[PDB]
Amino acid sequence: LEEAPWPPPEGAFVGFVLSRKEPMWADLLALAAARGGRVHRAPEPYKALRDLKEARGLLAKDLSVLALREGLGLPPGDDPMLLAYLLDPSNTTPEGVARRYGGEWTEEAGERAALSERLFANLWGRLEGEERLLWLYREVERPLSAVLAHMEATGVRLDVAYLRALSLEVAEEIARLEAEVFRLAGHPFNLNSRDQLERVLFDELGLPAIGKTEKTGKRSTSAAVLEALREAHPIVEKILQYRELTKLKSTYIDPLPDLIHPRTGRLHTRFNQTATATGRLSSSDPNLQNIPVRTPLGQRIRRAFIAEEGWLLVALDYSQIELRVLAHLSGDENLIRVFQEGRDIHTETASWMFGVPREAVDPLMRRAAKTINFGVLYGMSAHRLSQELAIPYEEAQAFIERYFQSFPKVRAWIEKTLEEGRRRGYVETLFGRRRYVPDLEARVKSVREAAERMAFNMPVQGTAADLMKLAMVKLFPRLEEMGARMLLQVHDELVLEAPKERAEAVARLAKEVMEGVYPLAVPLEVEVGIGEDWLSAKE
DNA sequence: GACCACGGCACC
DNA sequence: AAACGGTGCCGTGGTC
Ligand SMILES: Nc1nc2c(ncn2[C@H]2C[C@H](O)[C@@H](COP(=O)(O)NP(=O)(O)OP(=O)(O)O)O2)c(=O)[nH]1
Ligand SMILES: [Mg+2]
Ligand SMILES: [Mg+2]
Ligand SMILES: [Mn+2]
Ligand SMILES: [Mn+2]
Repeated sequence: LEEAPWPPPEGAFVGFVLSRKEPMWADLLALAAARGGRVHRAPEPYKALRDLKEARGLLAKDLSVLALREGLGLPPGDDPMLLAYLLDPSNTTPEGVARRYGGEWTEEAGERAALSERLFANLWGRLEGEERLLWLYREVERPLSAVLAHMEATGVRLDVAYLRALSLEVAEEIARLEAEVFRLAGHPFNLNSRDQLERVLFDELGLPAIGKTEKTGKRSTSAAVLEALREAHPIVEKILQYRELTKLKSTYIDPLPDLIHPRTGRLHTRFNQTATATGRLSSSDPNLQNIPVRTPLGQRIRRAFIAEEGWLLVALDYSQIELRVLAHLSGDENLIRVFQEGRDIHTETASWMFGVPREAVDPLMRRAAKTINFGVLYGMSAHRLSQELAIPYEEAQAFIERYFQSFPKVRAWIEKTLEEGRRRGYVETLFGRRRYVPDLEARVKSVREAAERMAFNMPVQGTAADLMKLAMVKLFPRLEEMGARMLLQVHDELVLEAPKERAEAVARLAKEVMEGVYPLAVPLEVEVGIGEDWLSAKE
């Protein structure tokens, strides 16, 4: 384009270069804009931010987050990435979008601004006529990007000193386990090397090899195969404990406290909006959507996430979300009655697993039951279900058969979805979000059936993500007016931060908004708790 | 230093 | 590991 003097006119498309992918940590190297056949390159990008009223262009949210970091209210506007992601959720990166819709993603702000303009015009034209996708764009994704920008810039408080001390305790427990392993193996070696561990367990020792690795065909040392040998040898027990502790230490305990931002004093993730095939968000740098919780040690890690002084965390989580969605999508009256009668299928399944009754189930049992219910639903095999549960193969067959028989209309909806998927090439959510699944007609059974599992899972998981996103859109302005903050989303859950004097009203308000986000043939129920830390707020 | 593949595993 | 789905990060082992 023709070079034009900064500032650009309103509504121009922006381009920007960051020193690193994380907006909260990045140095803004260059800033440019393009409109009306002109290009505008900023002489000093930081000062030039003040001239923009809106971040409109590729990766708009990132720039908006960096602006909020600098105290500037620069909301994100149109982003061609959001248009492409709605056209096809395999559009996940600017490189691929440009290579697909006519452009080149470079490292120069001016070119990124010019690309943003062309790509918007092209993708906008491609969506001309996709009424449902346009609705998702205007009413969910585009306003959501603003919500996520505020969440990313706000961050979450972390009890660093607590995690530092925990790192030292866990270290001593790791050393003891390592010593028991070396002594049992008769020599030292790198316990973190699965290749070296393979030799010890299966060659040196005579333990049988349950399974192989996918790509290289090596004897697997995964927990699933080692769990089979939890009695066939004692060193296996200690190795599983060693991995558990090193996993949590190396992934969470040690890195997280080193990511506190100097200006905010809090921990800042990134909520990626075009990263999944089903419409879910993802979290990275660091991923705060997979903080441990299953084990007592993992719960100790959760307690590190705390509220600012004078505030309280509010945790809200949808109940049996994808099962309620399946009720609406399929119409199985039996399944609708379950929820219109207040029954809990996770608890009910936990009863048959552990042979204990209703009131006896604790969270640990119910978690196990939750994996079973969704495992069976989305196509787990009797052989694997026999592996888990530790019941005979026939006993796993009967459970899967009774599971689907309890809700007869579910299996019928699956086939309608696949038929439509085969005919149409894609499956869609309740709101029309699409995922393309061409392999539904592949000639290799394994490939075809794998694609089938992906196909009929997407409308359920995708609808749940749609509902959550829409709830965040509706809830955010209500939180601001009450002086509350939205901190985290974990697919079917939100963590808010509210002043102590308002935490109660915020919790009630957020519960109502999430439950009424979009009435279905089944009621949506939300569980809510308040506490000083993430764990106590969710229990 | 920068990338990357792989096995492995944490979250919903 | 295996006919659950969706993610991202770890250390290892390797290349340039
Ligand atoms: N396929 C699959 N989906 C899963 C799994 N775990 C979770 N999901 C999906 C399906 C779940 O509906 C959704 C939310 O997960 P939660 O909040 O941890 N559990 P829920 O909402 O079911 O029940 P409650 O909140 O009353 O304990 O994530 C899994 O192992 N597999
Ligand atoms: Mg991988
Ligand atoms: Mg899986
Ligand atoms: Mn839930
Ligand atoms: Mn949840």
